[PDB]
Amino acid sequence: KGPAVGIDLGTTYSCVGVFQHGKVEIIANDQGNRTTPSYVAFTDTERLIGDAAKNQVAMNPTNTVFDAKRLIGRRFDDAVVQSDMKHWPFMVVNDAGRPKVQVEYKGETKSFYPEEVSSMVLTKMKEIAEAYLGKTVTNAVVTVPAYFNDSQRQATKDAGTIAGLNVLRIINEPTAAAIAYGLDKKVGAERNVLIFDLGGGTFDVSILTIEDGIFEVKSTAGDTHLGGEDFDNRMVNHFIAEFKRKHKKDISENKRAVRRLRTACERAKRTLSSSTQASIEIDSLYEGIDFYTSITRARFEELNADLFRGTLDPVEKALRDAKLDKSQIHDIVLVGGSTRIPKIQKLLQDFFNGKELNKSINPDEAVAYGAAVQAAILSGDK
Ligand SMILES: [Cl-]
Ligand code: NA
Repeated sequence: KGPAVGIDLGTTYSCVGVFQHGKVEIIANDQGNRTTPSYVAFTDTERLIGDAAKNQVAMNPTNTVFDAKRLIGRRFDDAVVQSDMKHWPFMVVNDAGRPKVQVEYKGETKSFYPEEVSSMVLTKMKEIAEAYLGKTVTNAVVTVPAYFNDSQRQATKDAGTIAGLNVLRIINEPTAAAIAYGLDKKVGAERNVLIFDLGGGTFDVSILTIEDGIFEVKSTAGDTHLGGEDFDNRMVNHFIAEFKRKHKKDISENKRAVRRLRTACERAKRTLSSSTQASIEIDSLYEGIDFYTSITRARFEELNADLFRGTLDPVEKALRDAKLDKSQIHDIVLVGGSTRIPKIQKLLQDFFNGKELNKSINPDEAVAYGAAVQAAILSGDK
């Protein structure tokens, strides 16, 4: 056996790390990207996984599957499946009580249990790991949300097995982010760690208590339908309105245009985490009309002000449920790229009366980082 890897199998993005020579290397994919969209797409000729899949969603919406994590371990009758299905452009069918995403692939109707979709994303993670390492990768730590029940964890293990991984352990994502920061290396009294996990699509606030390297999930809160994508969306609508004033065209119903605007907004959001201005640079957005514009950080925050403020409600709920005062949190760990947003960091630090956030590990890589650490331990190489 070679190096074991850690895999953040995320709702919208996935990430793989390897602990080598005393450090975690986050492994860039075949596109040079350190995270990989949790997307699989099926075309007339191929199965696309990750960036290729995400990049052609607007071209192929009904055969581009994402959010499999929302289905994994669930039954068709589940109210969550029923509700979510209402907003996916791919089909979800009932196979004798279990949901299957149904797509066209090489012109055939094909259906996949959620864990089959997820195994594909895990197969990608395994491949980019082997490409990077130049060695076989069999052993993996795979992460899941702390709220996952037995069915959801077993279904995630099933995904690993399908991908040919020996899944050393299913570990909670908040726990992974804590391990990444070495918060379980600590010796002594219980520490309460709030993981503020604002991903692309989901917002999770978890409070863990860690004592003697042992994790307890105290409470979980959040919004399963709030993420960075919601902020992108407020910019989309804003820029849709701007495009309409400047060009007197409404791009709303053009899915490709909206998608490329969305992508530009997603990059702008990212840019705006380090700079006060970001451009939207879209050649031929709509009817060949270019859209070169730009937005300030201030305007971005303004567009999203209620949603940013709203992230504090689950923090308060998590704290209520954990029976902890905000002052009893020892560590706030930021997970998810949206947590790089200066305004969110300021709202969070403000709520926590100035407390500095654990944010030194790329919030998007923190879970895989921790998973890679744990993998190296579970395989006996740390
Ligand atoms: Cl994600
Ligand atoms: Na993310």
